[PDB]
Parts: sequence; structure tokens; C-alpha cells
Amino acid sequence: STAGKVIKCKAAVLWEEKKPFSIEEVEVAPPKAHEVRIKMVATGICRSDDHVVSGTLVTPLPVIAGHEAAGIVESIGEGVTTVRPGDKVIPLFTPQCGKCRVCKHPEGNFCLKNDLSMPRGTMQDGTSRFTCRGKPIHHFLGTSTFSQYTVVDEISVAKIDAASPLEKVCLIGCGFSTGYGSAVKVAKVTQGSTCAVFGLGGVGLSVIMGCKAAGAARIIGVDINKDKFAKAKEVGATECVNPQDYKKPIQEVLTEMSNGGVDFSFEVIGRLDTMVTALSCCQEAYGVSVIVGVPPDSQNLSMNPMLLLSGRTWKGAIFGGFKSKDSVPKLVADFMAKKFALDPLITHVLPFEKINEGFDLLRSGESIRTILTF
Amino acid sequence: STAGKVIKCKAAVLWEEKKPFSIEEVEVAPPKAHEVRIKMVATGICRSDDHVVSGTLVTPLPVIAGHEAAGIVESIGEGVTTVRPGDKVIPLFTPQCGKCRVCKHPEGNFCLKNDLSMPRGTMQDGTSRFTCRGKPIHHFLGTSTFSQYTVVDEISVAKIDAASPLEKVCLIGCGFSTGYGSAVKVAKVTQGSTCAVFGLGGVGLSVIMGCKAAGAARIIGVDINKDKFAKAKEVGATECVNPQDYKKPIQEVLTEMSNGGVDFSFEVIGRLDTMVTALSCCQEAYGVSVIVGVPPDSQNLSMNPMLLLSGRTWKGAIFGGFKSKDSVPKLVADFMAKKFALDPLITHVLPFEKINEGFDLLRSGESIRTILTF
Ligand SMILES: NC(=O)c1ccc[n+]([C@@H]2O[C@H](COP(=O)([O-])OP(=O)([O-])OC[C@H]3O[C@@H](n4cnc5c(N)[nH+]cnc54)[C@H](O)[C@@H]3O)[C@@H](O)[C@H]2O)c1
Ligand SMILES: NC(=O)c1ccc[n+]([C@@H]2O[C@H](COP(=O)([O-])OP(=O)([O-])OC[C@H]3O[C@@H](n4cnc5c(N)[nH+]cnc54)[C@H](O)[C@@H]3O)[C@@H](O)[C@H]2O)c1
Ligand SMILES: [Zn+2]
Ligand SMILES: [Zn+2]
Ligand SMILES: [Zn+2]
Ligand SMILES: [Zn+2]
Repeated sequence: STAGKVIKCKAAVLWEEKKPFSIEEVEVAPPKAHEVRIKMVATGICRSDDHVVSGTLVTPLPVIAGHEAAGIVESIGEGVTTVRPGDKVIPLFTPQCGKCRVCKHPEGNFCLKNDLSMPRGTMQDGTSRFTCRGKPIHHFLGTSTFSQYTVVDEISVAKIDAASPLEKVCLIGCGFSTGYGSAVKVAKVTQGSTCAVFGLGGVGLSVIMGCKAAGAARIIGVDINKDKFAKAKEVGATECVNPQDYKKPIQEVLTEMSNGGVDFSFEVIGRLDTMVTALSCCQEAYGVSVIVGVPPDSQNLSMNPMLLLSGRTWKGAIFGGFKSKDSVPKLVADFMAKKFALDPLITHVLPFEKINEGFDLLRSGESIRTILTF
Repeated sequence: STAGKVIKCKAAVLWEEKKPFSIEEVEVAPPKAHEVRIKMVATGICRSDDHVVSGTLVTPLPVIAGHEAAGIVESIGEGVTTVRPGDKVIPLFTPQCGKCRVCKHPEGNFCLKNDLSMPRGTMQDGTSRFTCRGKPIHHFLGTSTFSQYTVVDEISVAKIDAASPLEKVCLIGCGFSTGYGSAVKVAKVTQGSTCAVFGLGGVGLSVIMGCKAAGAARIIGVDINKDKFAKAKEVGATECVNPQDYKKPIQEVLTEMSNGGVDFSFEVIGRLDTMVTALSCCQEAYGVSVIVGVPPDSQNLSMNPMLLLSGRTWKGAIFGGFKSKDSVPKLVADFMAKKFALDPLITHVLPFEKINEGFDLLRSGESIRTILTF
């Protein structure tokens, strides 16, 4: 009943940095060629969405944020072949065009069509599908999931199992897959190894899940909020440390705890200082450190390259290294077969209309993931 | 006969920074338990030895430098099982104790007994075997090869083929193995890939050799001294670029030349700026950059961690990642079997007494390796 028509619906519009979202009516254009219009069902609150508010992650404003979500296709534009109306789908904030040198590379996943490295806040054609108060509104990462309806490019959506619980599998659209893949795919954690995970939010808990799935013998969680430790131990941390409890810098603490440095470390916060600390705490000759956290816009870290010359490996990744469109449906299938759990990440559920309360819960330290239902 | 006796011999002593070497008589104590005294046959001049002179690489002075060499065992201390008097040997500036967590790790080579991290300038037992004019003289990296005789710990020497030409295979003690291994072992260069090599001295040429051995399709040499380009092409560079020839930063030039970034880059100079440039020029999603150059003492680089978050891998290594005592004899055997060439690295052969002339050749840009002969 809405195919080819503008849809008026509610969205959470961010007009200004460091302000609440405005829940108000927007106009969502119908999908053009190779575009998909999605009726959203559930969306998680990821710290990266908060980074848009705080100006940590710069993207043009005004904007509809949201990138961790699941929904049902309402309509498809001309030439779409990979989804149909009524399909369950997860928007892909990292696209998979299938044609660029990264998509063709066996390891690569950061498709050259992404809108993360130099955000423009548009569709692939450089235009917007959203109007609010007669004004064009930017997209976010090609997804814009804080809306009852969004429009995405076909390379930014994956069809998932029709029997999927969308209020759970939305987490496969960012925080679970990122953390789990950072451990299993990017770091390639080994059986019997010692891991250190800096930051015990939804992504860091997913890193722990991946380290435990890979057979790590020790998984040391690191957080300044000791309220995060109980859940970290539930999902596989063998011990947790709060840097504020120690006189010495935590890289020295972790090096001593691991009898000379850890095998694998993960920065899952977004601070320059913890990226350098996480590198330093991995064993100097064979350690691996993975940056997962999003750094503050345009800021450089300072480090001594002797940390690398001795033999350390330092890498980072988007979306856990997963090729998004190939991997998301498989992750959903594995979830349905109980190969991993998502409930440990979900601490709060709210209606979409209470999105600002969901951000309050994240900012207070209380929540891991709040799932918003449309 | 010399066994069990102090040897008086000629050595090149560095009394203070930024002074010529002093060629004079030293006393070399006999080897203690688990030590080996070696009559030197040939030693190369590596830029790292010049770093000791320039204060780029801090180690206690006064010192007998030299770490890239080959010679013949004169005597062994009690308990030595791996070499005998008369054996051809290469001193190992990276030891292989076989007992530490690094030696037992499949991918580690920076043995915890090394004297590079936190240089003491001694034997393993914390004492020196060298005196000159009644003063104790420091060791360098457990090797000290700028002497007619040295004493090394057993874990810092490898027995090699008795038919080895020592005036060539001394380069397996540092520069060849470092560069070749940085390509084939540390980076794991792939067939058909595009590589960029920053710095076309003895080590950078050895990186090129390894990239070509690994089947790279394109190998771009980068040097500010265009006199280095002809030899770089001879050993496998497909093209060479001088940053001084361009208005743009060379990372932009290399990204354009490689249609979006190289597969593998190598920093083989020792500058903070070129370490960051070499990282930046590798493809943002799947590129790998290896730091080989020794950085200036206590200086930090500045970089944007988004370079890593998109998917790059950054690592460094000592001695090409090779476990030194296992690898050096095999590399010599491979050289004897014509698996690689050393002559392209050798531009000058001088008597040991001409050490200062050999350093002046390096500093002027006029040599690759000078081999000093005893
Ligand atoms: N690379 C990617 O693709 C990707 C995906 C998802 C999230 N992210 C980023 O990953 C980071 C974590 O996201 P999240 O899990 O949703 O966030 P979160 O829930 O805010 O978790 C971060 C955790 O870090 C803890 N923390 C803050 N400061 C410190 C400190 N100095 N030392 C130790 N712990 C500290 C904090 O208490 C919290 O539990 C954020 O920067 C995100 O933007 C990146
Ligand atoms: N990691 C290890 O185990 C190891 C081993 C051996 C050598 N090294 C280091 O590797 C580096 C190279 O050693 P080497 O080959 O003997 O030295 P080298 O022969 O002096 O070669 C260095 C090359 O870098 C070139 N160069 C200088 N500045 C620039 C610039 N700004 N841009 C581009 N090219 C430049 C220079 O012209 C020369 O050809 C030194 O820092 C050594 O200390 C490290
Ligand atoms: Zn692509
Ligand atoms: Zn996210
Ligand atoms: Zn060892
Ligand atoms: Zn050297």
C-alpha cells in the first residue's frame, strides 16, 4: 500500500551536537534504482551512535543516526535482486559492493563504498531520501536506522533467516559481530592464549565471547567501571582489573600478570592512551593488539616505534573484519543454531520513542545494549 | 697457542660518540663456561653500527661495535656443545637461548636474552672480556665483531658450513637475513602483490630480493639518493621513485601508482616520518607495513589510528623474524645451494684497518656493504 509513495513516519533527528534526539515526523522517499526501503523492527544503541552526538565521530548534521538494526523490506527499487518485500534484513553499515579491490581481496572487508572514512551522510548517489520540516536530513553510514523507515543502497543490506528474532539479531548489525570477529577473524586468538580486553561494553563483551570461543586460557577484562566486571566474567573473563586500583600503569600490571605480556590485546573503548597501553601490554616479540574503539576525530596518538620493532603486530578493523553481506546471514544462522548468545549483551529494552532514555542509560554506565522496538 | 690465555690483538674501539674508531691493541680474555672465542675473518658495516657512533642507538661506551660477521672458533669454554675449535661460525646479535617463552613460541625470535632492548654491553654474566689501555671495554649486542678476536655466549653463535666463503656469508649475520626475512617471513609477501621498499641500502636491497623471491609483481623502491636506483632494479625493483622529485607527499604518489595503496610496504631507513608514510601508502583495508629501520633513541612518532582501524596491519621485527641459531646455518646452506645472491650487496672490500674509510663510504651514500677483512 506504500510502494512508490513517500512515507511520513517518526524518526529520531539529531539537529545539533550534544543535544537530545528529536522524535518527529520525517518524509522518506521511495527507493530509487538498486535501493531498498525497510520498515525497522529493532535497533540497538551503539557507542558509535553516541559518538555522533558528542562530535567524537564527525558526520554531517542534521542526521538520522543508527546503524545496528533489523527490519522488514517494505519495497525495492528497480533492479534489486538480493532482497524482496517482506524479507527480514539487517542494514550493513559497512557495505559489500562485491566489485572493488577490497571486496575481491580474501581478507579485506572495508569496502571502498563505505561512508565511514570521509563521511558525506548520503546515499551512494550523493543525495538524501529524508526530509524533515521541509529540510533535507543526512544519512549515517548508509543505514540511518533511528527511523520507522529507512532507505539503503542494495550493497548495504543483507537478507536474513525469515524466522529470525529481530529484537536479538539487530546486534549482529554492529556490536556482536564487531567484537566476536575482532577476536576470531582479525586477531585469530589461539587455544591456550592469554587475552586482555580493554573496555567491557557490548563490543568488549563480544570480544570476550570470541576469545572464549577460540579457546583462550586467560581473558583479562580491563575497565574503569567495576560494575562491568560481573557480566564480563559471565561471558568468559577469567579475571578483571580496574586501572584506577593500581599505582603502576596498567600495561605494567598486565605484563606482570601475564609473565611478560599477553598474546592478544584489544582496545574496545576509543581512547588514544588505551590504544598505546593495549599495544604495550602484548608480548614484545610475538604479541598482537587490535584497535576496535573509534578514536576522537582527527586526533593523533604518540608512540615509540620500538614497540613494533621488537616483533609486535598492531592492527585495527571495522565490523570485526567480516565481509558484511556474506557474513551477516551466516552469523544469524549460527545464532539460530545456538552457536553464540546475544542475551548477555541486552540489559535494557525500550520503545523507540524512549531513545533519549536509552542514551542516558549508556552515558550513565548502567547499560550494555538497550534495544529499541518500533 | 692461545687456548686458556689472554689474547692481545687489534680492535676498533669507539671511545665516545661522533668520533672515528680507534684501531689499537686490546686484551681478549679466554672464554668462561658456555662461551666461545672467535677469530674474525670478515665483518660488514651495517648502518646500525653507525647509529652507535651518531648516538641514534644508545649502548654503553666505550665499545667494540660490529655485529654482522663471520669467523673461526679459536677456543670454547667448559660446557660448550654446539661449536668446536676450527668451526666456521656467525655471531648472532639476536641470541637463541631455546628456553625463554619467545624461543619456544613458533613465531617469536626476539629472545629475552638479547642486549638490544636495554643494552648492558656485557656478556650474559654481566662482565666484559675486553680491556684496552687498562680500561674495561663494552660488548655490543653480545657480538663485538670489529676485533680480530671476540668472545660470545654460546646462545649467540651458530656453526655454519665448513666450506662457507666467510667474506660473503658474514652478511647473513645481519643485513641480508634481516631484509630477506622481513619480506618472506614477517610480511609474508604474496605472489602477484605490489610492494614498496623505503630505503635502498643493504637491508632494503635484501627486502627487494625477498619480495622478488616471494613472487611480487611490482616492487617500488623509494630513496632520496637516486644513485641507489640502478642496483635496486638489478635485484628486482620494477620502478624507483625519489620523494624529492614530487610536489605531493610520496604516500599520495605511491597510493596513486598502486591504484589505491600497496599490498606490502617496508620502512628500511630509520626515520619516524618514513615509518608513518610507509604505513599510509599500504592499502587501508588489507595492507601490511613492516618497520625494519632502527628509530632514533627515545623519540615517538605521531599517527592517526584511523590508519589502523580501516584494516591495516603494522608490525616490526629484528633480524627478519628469524630464530637466529636455527636459521643462520640454513641460510648459509641455501646460499651455498645458489638459492639467493650476496654479491649484489657488496660494493667495497677493505682491510679491517680501513674501518673509518668504510664508514665514510656509507655516510657519503657511496657504498651498500663494505666488507672488512682481517
Ligand atoms: N571498529 C568497529 O567497527 C566498531 C564497532 C562498534 C563499536 N566501535 C567502537 O568501540 C568502542 C566501544 O563501543 P561499545 O562497547 O558500544 O561502548 P561502551 O559500551 O561505551 O563501552 C566502553 C567501555 O569502556 C570503558 N572505559 C572508558 N574509559 C576507559 C578507560 N580509560 N579504561 C578502561 N575502560 C574504559 C567504559 O567504562 C565502558 O564499559 C566505541 O569507541 C565504539 O565507537 C567500533
Ligand atoms: N630490524 C633489524 O634487525 C635491522 C637490521 C639491520 C639494519 N636495521 C636498520 O635498517 C636501516 C637500514 O640499514 P642499512 O640498509 O644498513 O642502511 P643504509 O645503507 O644507510 O640505507 C638507508 C637508505 O635510506 C635512504 N634514505 C635516507 N633517508 C631517506 C628518506 N627520507 N627517504 C627515503 N630514503 C631515505 C638512504 O639514501 C639509504 O640508501 C637502519 O636504520 C638500520 O639501523 C635494522
Ligand atoms: Zn566493495
Ligand atoms: Zn556500532
Ligand atoms: Zn630465548
Ligand atoms: Zn645490522
